[PDB]
Amino acid sequence: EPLHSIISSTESVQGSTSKHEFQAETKKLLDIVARSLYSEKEVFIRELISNASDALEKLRHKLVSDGQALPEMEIHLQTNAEKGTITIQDTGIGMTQEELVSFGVGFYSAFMVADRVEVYSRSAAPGSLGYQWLSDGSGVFEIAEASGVRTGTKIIIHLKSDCKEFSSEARVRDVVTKYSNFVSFPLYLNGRRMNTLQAIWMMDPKDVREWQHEEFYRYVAQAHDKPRYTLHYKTDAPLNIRSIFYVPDMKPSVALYSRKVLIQTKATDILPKWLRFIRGVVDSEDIPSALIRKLRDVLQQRLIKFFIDQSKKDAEKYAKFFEDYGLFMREGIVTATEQEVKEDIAKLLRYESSALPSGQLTSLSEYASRMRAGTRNIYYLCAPNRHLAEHSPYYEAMKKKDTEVLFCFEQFDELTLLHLREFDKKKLISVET
Ligand SMILES: COc1c(C)cnc(Cn2ncc3c(Cl)nc(N)nc32)c1C
Repeated sequence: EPLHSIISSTESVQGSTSKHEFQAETKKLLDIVARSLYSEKEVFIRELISNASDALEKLRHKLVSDGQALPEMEIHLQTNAEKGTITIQDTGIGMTQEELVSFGVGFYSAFMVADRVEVYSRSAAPGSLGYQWLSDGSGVFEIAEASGVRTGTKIIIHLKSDCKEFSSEARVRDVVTKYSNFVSFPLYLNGRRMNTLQAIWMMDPKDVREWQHEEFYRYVAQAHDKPRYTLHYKTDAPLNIRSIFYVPDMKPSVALYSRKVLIQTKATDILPKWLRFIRGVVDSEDIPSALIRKLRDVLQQRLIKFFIDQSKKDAEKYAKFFEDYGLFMREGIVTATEQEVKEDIAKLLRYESSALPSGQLTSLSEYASRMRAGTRNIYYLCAPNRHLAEHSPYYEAMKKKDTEVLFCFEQFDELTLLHLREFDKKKLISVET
């Protein structure tokens, strides 16, 4: 029995509770978050845990800053069938009386599942008093000074009668592992440790190394191979982004987190569909799917840039990459409405050339460089193979021309090139006609 629990009845109230009413605002806010805010109730577990994390962080930040030693920082959950209750305690930083009397709105999600909510909290500030807070969700809550309150916050939820399911250990376990696996602080359920995965996307890219990226890749992609490509991308400049993107070793989606808290599974709009082969995670604080598209554009540009930069530091690895995933790139080009989205994506295309040795590939932009004068012509020919292409007469005029011609060997490459009628300021025309 390595049983580890901190949740116990140590709290007592000596005086009477003072009765308060929420302000005309908060009654609506509490009402709403219960009534319409969350699509499925279970997420209350998700919110409270998140709160429990934040508090803990704020404690750890304080102590470490003052050079003080660290106490046990933990999050504990307790289910009870006989009492029909679910409990969540964190020792983190607490709440002063002021804070209790008058993070966000996550807490109030608890009233999606509760007849009444009973809370005990203490601030980590020296010589702080503990307090009890009681609510029916009415508009009436109660505050009293409590004894036997541990530093941090203890929330006791008396589930309403159709929500006794969250009094079951198994159920709550499932919810926890679903949304809360990557919590930053040790999390216990009924005395047992329940979490172990590290939110490596939050780390400094220079601290994350291979074995970790490999583990995480296998987890998020549910795969047994390795990522051939890894992009660890962080920004505050446009929006808040902590992301990791993987390209699988094997030939043929992204999870949406916020603050290490699972928002969505198998999300389809974070990345453009032509990038649906990408695996990994995107974490952002700019979250509630009508307008998530800022992120989509930012990530599309960042990923295109990434691959373009991959083609330079390594030539043949990117050649195999284009061989195995060129499908999605052509598809993306033909799909995109605006022209230069087409062209951005077209910067990833690799084709053989009349100039280069048979077996080597070239991008379009490289093609722009070689041409001397005569802007407004890009020359291409599609044929069964390189040898066949070389013979063809129409090129022959080109061969004594001094102008390079690209070589395609599949109709989908030529169709792609025909759709993308123009690259940069130069037209893509076929040497025959
Ligand atoms: C019942 O009291 C409240 C009310 C009235 C509003 N919001 C919350 C959530 N909340 N707010 C601060 C805070 C801290 Cl420091 N730790 C933890 N775990 N939870 C927190 C509570 C607990």
